[PDB]
Amino acid sequence: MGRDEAGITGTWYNQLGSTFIVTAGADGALTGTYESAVGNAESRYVLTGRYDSAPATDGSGTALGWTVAWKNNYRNAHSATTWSGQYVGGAEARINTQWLLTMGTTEANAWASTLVGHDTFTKVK
Amino acid sequence: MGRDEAGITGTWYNQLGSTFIVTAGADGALTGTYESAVGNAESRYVLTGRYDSAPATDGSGTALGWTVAWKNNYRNAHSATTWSGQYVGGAEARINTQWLLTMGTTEANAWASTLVGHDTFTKVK
Amino acid sequence: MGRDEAGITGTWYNQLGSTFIVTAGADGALTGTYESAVGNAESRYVLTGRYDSAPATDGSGTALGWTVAWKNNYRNAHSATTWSGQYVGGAEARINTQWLLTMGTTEANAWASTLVGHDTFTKVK
Amino acid sequence: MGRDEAGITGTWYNQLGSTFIVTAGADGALTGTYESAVGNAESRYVLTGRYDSAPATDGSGTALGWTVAWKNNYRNAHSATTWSGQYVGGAEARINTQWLLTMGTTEANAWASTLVGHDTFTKVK
Repeated sequence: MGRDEAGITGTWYNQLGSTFIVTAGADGALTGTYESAVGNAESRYVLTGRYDSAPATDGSGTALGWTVAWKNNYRNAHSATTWSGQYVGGAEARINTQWLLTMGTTEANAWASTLVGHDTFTKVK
Repeated sequence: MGRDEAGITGTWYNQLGSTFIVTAGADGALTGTYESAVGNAESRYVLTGRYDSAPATDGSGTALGWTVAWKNNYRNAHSATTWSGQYVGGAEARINTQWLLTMGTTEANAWASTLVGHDTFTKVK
Repeated sequence: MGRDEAGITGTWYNQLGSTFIVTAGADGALTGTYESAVGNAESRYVLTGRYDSAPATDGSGTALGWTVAWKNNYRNAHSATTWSGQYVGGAEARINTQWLLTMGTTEANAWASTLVGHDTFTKVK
Repeated sequence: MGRDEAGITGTWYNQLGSTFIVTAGADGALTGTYESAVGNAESRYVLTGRYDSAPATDGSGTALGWTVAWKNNYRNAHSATTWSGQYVGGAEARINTQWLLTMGTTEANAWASTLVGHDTFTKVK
């Protein structure tokens, strides 16, 4: 019932080898789990987000985003990442994203609190 | 039961005059609504996110993030913003954030798909 | 001879207490020195950049940017920051910027190579 | 005389088909020209920047950055982009960057003034 509800739901892999498992709801919800292949992270972490459930019909991608806070039963990196991007459907479907990773810091170090990057997710590898 | 569950839950206002109403769950969940004072937006939009429910005890802020997809019953801007930041408690409590706003685009225009900025939220104004 | 050649040339201070001394050329050049109040930095570092020497006449700001590589005779942080922003003239003139700070890394750590932030520069403090 | 003075000097091409011609100075200077394959741009634009002329010797990349203001004799987009990244040498040498593109805006629209992205440059294509 979302246009890309079906295209988005499932398992995605990025260039780092991380795994994003997501379910897209009819209404715009994203829920799932994230496992990072890098960094101070082990096992799965909860994720939540949103997507545009009625995208433009002119060949544009589907805007979406989601957040992981890097606390689970195993580790707590006192950090959260948000990914902002778009889903592009078709035989080589992709989710192209940029992300912001904020670490909790003291006020003195807050200038250095946020990393930025980019991840591309595919349905294989 | 989250350390800052109580400090985060409520109504926050940014420098633009936008309003963020959020509830923080014991486990790390953020749910609420967002109303932008600017842009191609009207009324409230759903938001979801995550926060670190066991932050460092050394005066560091609390990492968190959340997403709004800019579709509601009134408008659809075919866009999503994610905010990444930290909550800082005390008499002048703040949520200091950076954000990424992705518009759905064609592949040809994808280079120009993402705006970046920064918002600071307070409990007054 | 640049519209804001005169408004930009001089000494500017950001929210951190850093000092940016710049000369703007008629043709679009920015040259000067930068002294960071924070981080792995001591004394002055060379900076170079560019500005729009014929901005729009409708009350818009003046786009500009510049780079510092964090090597001088005292220290080498194996890093470079670029600021992208706009100059806004008038009784409270400002340069509002966002910045990207890249550290040289191994390929394995390149995902974590770039910090992002924002600085606002004024003619006082 | 810079460690990567020779590796950086020359002609580079990004994923968009843009062309970056640069000379690296012994002391850390970058000078050259940029031609964008996309956007409101025609022909070459001046660029200036900086690089770390004494990078770490442990296989880390070489931090660098540069700026283009999008005014030349043909067009003026009232914008500037800064790229922040690192040079990685070897048989497949690359410059991996993130960038910030600021448009001059009114104060009311300044929230929407800055695009963010990422470009990867190679010596072929």
